[PDB]
Amino acid sequence: YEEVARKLVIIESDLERAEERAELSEGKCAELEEELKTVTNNLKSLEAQA
Amino acid sequence: YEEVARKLVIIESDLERAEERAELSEGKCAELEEELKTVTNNLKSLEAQA
Amino acid sequence: EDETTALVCDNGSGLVKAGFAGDDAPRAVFPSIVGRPRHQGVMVGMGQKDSYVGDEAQSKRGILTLKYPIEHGIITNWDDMEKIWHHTFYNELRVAPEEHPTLLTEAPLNPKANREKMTQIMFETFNVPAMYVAIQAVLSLYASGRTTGIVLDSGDGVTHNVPIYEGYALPHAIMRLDLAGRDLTDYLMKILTERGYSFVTTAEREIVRDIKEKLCYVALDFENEMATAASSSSLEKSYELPDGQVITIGNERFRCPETLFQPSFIGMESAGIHETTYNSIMKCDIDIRKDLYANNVMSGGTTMYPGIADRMQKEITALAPSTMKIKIIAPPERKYSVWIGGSILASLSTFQQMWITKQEYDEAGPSIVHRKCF
Amino acid sequence: EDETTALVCDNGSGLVKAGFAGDDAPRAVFPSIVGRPRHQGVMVGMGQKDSYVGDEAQSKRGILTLKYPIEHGIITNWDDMEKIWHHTFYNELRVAPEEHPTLLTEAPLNPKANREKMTQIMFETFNVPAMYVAIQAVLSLYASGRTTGIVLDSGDGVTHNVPIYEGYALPHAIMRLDLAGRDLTDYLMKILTERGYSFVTTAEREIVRDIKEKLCYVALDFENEMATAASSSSLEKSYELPDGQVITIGNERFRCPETLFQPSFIGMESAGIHETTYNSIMKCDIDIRKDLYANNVMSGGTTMYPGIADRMQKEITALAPSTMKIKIIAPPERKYSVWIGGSILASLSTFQQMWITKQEYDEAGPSIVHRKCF
Amino acid sequence: EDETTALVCDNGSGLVKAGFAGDDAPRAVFPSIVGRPRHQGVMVGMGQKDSYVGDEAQSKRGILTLKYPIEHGIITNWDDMEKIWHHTFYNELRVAPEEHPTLLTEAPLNPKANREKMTQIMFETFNVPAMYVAIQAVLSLYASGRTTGIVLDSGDGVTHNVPIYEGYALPHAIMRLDLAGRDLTDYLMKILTERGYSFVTTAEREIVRDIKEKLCYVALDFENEMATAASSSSLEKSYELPDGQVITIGNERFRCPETLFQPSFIGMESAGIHETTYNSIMKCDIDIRKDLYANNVMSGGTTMYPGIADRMQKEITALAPSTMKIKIIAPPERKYSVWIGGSILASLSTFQQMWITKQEYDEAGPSIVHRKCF
Repeated sequence: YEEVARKLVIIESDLERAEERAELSEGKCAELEEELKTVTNNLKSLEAQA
Repeated sequence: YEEVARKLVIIESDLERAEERAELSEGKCAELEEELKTVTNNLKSLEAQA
Repeated sequence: EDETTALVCDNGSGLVKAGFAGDDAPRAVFPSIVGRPRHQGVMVGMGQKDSYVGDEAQSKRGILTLKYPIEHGIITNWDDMEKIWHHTFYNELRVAPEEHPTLLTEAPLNPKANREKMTQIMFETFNVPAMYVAIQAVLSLYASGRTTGIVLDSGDGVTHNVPIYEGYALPHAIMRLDLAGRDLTDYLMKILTERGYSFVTTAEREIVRDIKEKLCYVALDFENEMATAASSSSLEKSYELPDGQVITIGNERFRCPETLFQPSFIGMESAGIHETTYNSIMKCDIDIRKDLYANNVMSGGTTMYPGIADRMQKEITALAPSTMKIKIIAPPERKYSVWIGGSILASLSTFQQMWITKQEYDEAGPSIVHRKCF
Repeated sequence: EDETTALVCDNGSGLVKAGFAGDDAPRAVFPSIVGRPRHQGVMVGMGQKDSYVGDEAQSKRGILTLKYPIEHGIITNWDDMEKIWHHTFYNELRVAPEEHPTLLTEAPLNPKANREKMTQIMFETFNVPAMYVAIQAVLSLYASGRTTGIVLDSGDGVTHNVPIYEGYALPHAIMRLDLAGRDLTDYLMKILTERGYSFVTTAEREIVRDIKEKLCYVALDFENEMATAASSSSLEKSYELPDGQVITIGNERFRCPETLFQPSFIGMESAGIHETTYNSIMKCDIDIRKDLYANNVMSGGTTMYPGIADRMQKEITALAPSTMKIKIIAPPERKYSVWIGGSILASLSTFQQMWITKQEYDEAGPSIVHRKCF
Repeated sequence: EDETTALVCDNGSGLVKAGFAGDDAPRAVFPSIVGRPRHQGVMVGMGQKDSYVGDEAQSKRGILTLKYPIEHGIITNWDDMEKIWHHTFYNELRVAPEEHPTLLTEAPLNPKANREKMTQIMFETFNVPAMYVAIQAVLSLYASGRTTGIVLDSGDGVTHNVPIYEGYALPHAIMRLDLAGRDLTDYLMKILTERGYSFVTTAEREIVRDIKEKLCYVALDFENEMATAASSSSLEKSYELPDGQVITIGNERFRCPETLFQPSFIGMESAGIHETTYNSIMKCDIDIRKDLYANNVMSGGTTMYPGIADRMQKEITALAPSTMKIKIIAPPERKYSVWIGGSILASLSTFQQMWITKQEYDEAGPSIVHRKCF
């Protein structure tokens, strides 16, 4: 139980960090998506301007 | 042991998913870095053109 | 020793940030709360301890009624503030204030009585060689390393806005807006009730403060995010209470910081924080406005929410001339920017002559605060 | 017939008040209780009857365990509420709900799910042409015939406070306080135990509810009346139980309603009802406060105690500026004020277009409650 | 001598536990019974002795009718209680109460008259320098050496529940539940009758008390153990009566303690002991609940049954959030925990100023119990 539950905790601690990486990377994905949309909206405003 | 072994499989599967979400959110953030650099370079091209 | 170090304390409401001047980060940061045993205790060999101060009160929360001694940048209760400063110096920093000059921060457009009574306590409670009271927004500007900007200061106490140009300062263009972290907390516990979660007491009022410190975010468009709240997926988050109860918060999450941009939700007419920034910039001279638009500095604890900077950028750019580019500079670490600005100020060599001395106070009295300092 | 009449039901906790709109008093008023045979019956040709509803449960009390289906303005159990409404319409009023539009009252700051599920049952249980859900405090204000006031609503469910000015309403200034008739009953059976009388079960919990409905009163000063409890003469009252046991209650009598003004007795930090009224009035704009002080309206069943109005007047006058005169208008008949306010509303000609129609629900779903109505 | 020692007596119903303060175990523990010769004696040179007290009454049981003088934590008969205390001091401990301060335990939510009359007897019957009356549950908490917990106190008198946090105490969250060892005994002699064994009188009522003190246990699941009662093997136990009659008890054995978790068997609505613990913890503030779940303390004589701790753990864990871990700390020696808590309290140096003095009683009367002590 401790070997498997400790694997559950290790895998879960890696999971929390992988999930944290999913949240940090999703944070960046959303930030880059906001920047992408800001830059793409600027691109479209600048296509219209160009 | 069986509760934590099946939940170890859920937590390994949720590590694979947390990691998959790390990879998917990182992969998508990196795709967005490329999309962002593409629209930033297109914006810089259109801004330079404008 | 040379220079004697110096001490710096930020007391906006909610948090004491304190440490040595000449360091990049404060040693001690803790909640500005005085929590009193409301329930009569029945054992022998307890405490007794009339009241608990600091994060001691956070640990022993359920017994206590908690009183914030500062509301809206105003000290409500002076003995409670003295107890908080007694806790900073003796419990954390372990300093004799007689051995250090002490910098205090204080908020703009604030009653004279707070500055004058604050100095009266610093000289006649903790005997101290010298002190200074300084404006919160200018300290954050120093911390950001810029000579020019419009500083949007919002703590848990009140929101303030000070435009600065090349140093200087514009007294008429300084704006103070009664919104805060605390008013967002009172709005938030009100908007949880429609979901069935009822938080009625001071102890779990700080639990919704903790929720709002991480779960809450600002919409890059409010209506668009409220529309996508129909298909609830990512907008819900599970939160764990210390009870072991689970809370699940959807659209309710992002419409709490939305109150900064829509004070009609709180029921106040007073304009949103982006229009207050326009109100400050419009009161400034025509010439300087170009860099004030491009050098907006966010400071304080209630500018920490994810996406505030982007929302302010979109709204100020939408209202302003698109003739000029509106850069907002909002650092991470912006929470501690006032304390860092106080660290840099007391480390400045010239500033060591602009201290209010104990001697100058003893001759000329407590009223000299306004006469010497801004 | 013209206008079709209309139906009005008040369900705060504790009592269904129901009748026709267009009349000065409800036809049917009964306790909102679902009482279940806990003891297995052994005869032949009983009932069986799975459960008893209304004052039928009051008559057959000792067998039954009684469950209030509404707690704190929240319906705990939906089938039990449906059974109560089934009892109102068929047992008392003898109406087909298909032939009448139905007004329901509901409490402020209440979970969305209660309003939305309440409408879902009204359309998809008792087929009905139209309905409305309305706030309790505004209905009492209408019943009192005043356009302005701060309505202190306290039922057996929860206490609520809604300031109103010239119609309108202030959402930020609405306060809800978790105290009730029911919490005073739980306090009361706890304070009888020190005298030796122990009421442990739901059946005699309604016996202390009946005691408190007449014997209890509010002190015009608590300490003065508690001091004169040393010489017991008029403060004791003999009460007869249905058992034939006699109960003799002294100072214990008036310190039960004292809990409204001292929630430290119940162990809650949440301020007394006079400070909650100050908390509501202080959140209002400066200009209107003058008439809100002078136009306080008491409503609900747990404002019925003798001397509440005088105690609230003395405390609010003591806290407030004595610059302005604090009139409290607390009518006798204040118990039924919400139902009378619902009678007058459904009798209003203009209101007959603001009904939630069955058709509009069938197209746009149960979520439209909040969209159309307050 | 220094400190004078002190005396400690626990009188919940059923047992006097008494001895010196400053010792780990009481010297004298005996049944709280006054047994009277019901049958007129015909010899010469008997006794006569109007009544027998203590384990003398246990030895001479068959002649006597036995009267417990305490029922439900309430003294029914005062002369009988005085006789029991007269027996403790003179028959066992051999002390003059004039030479010792005396601690009494007493139960929560108990009539004022018991505390006030108990003090009146201690001063005006056994002349004594000082005394104290203390709550049973807090003493067991002290004995367990913990500062925090929810104490489940169940004696032969009544069941009580007191949550404590860091010392302190929560008056609203204190629960008292009318179940006991004695009510389990009355249930038990009722459930023996279906097997043909009929115990009709007080003397053999204490024989089923002795049966229940060892044979009875609590099921880790009731239905599972009642199902395996079809194949009777280990669930039957032979018991020897003092008559020489043999009793053989099967499923009847474990369903007697099951009544604590199912008071529908006794016919009372009042919730089982695990739901009463939830009722106490739910009335507490949100913040502290985490350690109250993990620091449940069992005390008293009717928590002695094998498997109670495991059953409470499974039920409280099943009802509660599984987010937090529910540790129950139930020591062996838990029977004497109240007396040990009284030993430690009177040995505390600070506590030696919180005694009710004889002098303070002589000036201010018997009513001062509630004024000074909890």
